[PDB]
Amino acid sequence: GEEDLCAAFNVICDNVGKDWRRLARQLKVSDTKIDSIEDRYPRNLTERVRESLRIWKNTEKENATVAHLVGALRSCQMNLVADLVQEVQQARDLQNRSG
Amino acid sequence: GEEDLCAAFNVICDNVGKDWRRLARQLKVSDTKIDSIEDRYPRNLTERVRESLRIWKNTEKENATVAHLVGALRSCQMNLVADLVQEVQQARDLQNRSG
Amino acid sequence: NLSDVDLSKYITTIAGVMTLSQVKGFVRKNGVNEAKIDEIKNDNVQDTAEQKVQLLRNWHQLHGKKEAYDTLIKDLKKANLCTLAEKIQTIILKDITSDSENSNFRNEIQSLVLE
Amino acid sequence: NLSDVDLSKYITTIAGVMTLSQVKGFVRKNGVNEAKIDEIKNDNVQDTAEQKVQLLRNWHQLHGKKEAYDTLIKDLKKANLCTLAEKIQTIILKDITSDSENSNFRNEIQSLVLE
Ligand code: NA
Ligand code: NA
Repeated sequence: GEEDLCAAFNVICDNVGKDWRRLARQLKVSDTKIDSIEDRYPRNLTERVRESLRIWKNTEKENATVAHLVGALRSCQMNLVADLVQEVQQARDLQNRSG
Repeated sequence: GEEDLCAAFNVICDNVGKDWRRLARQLKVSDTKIDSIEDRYPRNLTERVRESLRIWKNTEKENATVAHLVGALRSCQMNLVADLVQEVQQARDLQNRSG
Repeated sequence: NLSDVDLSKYITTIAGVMTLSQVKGFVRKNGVNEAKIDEIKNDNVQDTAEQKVQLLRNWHQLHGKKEAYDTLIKDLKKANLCTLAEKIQTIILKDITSDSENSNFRNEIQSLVLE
Repeated sequence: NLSDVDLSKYITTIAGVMTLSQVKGFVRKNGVNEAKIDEIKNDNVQDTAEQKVQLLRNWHQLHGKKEAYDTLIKDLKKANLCTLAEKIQTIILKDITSDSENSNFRNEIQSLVLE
């Protein structure tokens, strides 16, 4: 839930970069908001990606799932990132029981 | 889905019997309907059980799941029947791949 | 009136989730002697589906419910657990030895336990 | 400005899903020589968590994205598949050897694969 989405965000933030606007669009983040993200954080590309995700999490309290993050990523051909997010999530699933 | 619920229904029908009205109640089958099932099929106890289930499937087109049937059974202490429905469902899951 | 139709629908459903050898094995362990088996086997040389049903019918009319339940449930449980083990091992070895992504692993496992 | 914070958050996340020996194994296979490992090992004798992060940090700053991805993903996939295999094997052997019902099996499997 909470910590899982953090883990996903941390992976996505530091690995998306150039085509982040494409991803924002898939997460149904309005252009009105994407314009303002470009304004708020002109310095760091990684900070822009994070805020994009934060808006998306606030946009669905209960429905903001890692499964749907992975769909988003795959629809933008960001498949290697999707893969990594899935594997990290899977790893986390297997620790809850042991750790 | 369709054929799974049939399998479950066949197991339940031939094994519930005496306390079927208890089961109907757990499936949220109204007493207005349960009275009428007593009237429609006074001959066979097994036939009364089936129509109770049929009404339940018609009552939720998309959400009539075997999982919920098993919950129903277990809440009326019909555990051995629940067990058997589960094992048949699990068996069926393992054939789709091979058969 | 419909007692035997409903008994038939039920036993057919169990037959459909067991192999002939598996049914033969089970009924042998629970009171159907090799006599009755052969008699049934020669009555349905072409029809292996009907063989399973008759075998289960014969078994079914020999036992108290508590015994019929426990015995059949146990039998299906173990058969299920072996098939799950075989099918999950196959998925795992396939994916662990592949170089590509296997984003299908979760879906694959979930379908094996669909309910 | 935040490049290194976000790189740290990311690498910490990966570190948290790997054991120290697993990280040591991985970076050894992908260009971090036993020299750099020992230098890192003695800089954080108490802090095994920081060992993993420095190790991954050193590895990360040695590789094209396509290579970093493929290798790390592959490494996590295999480790996940192994741990699934162990965990599912234990559930199945536990259940197959129990006399009680195990209505928990499906839920157990489902949790292992939660997403
Ligand atoms: Na089972
Ligand atoms: Na296994």
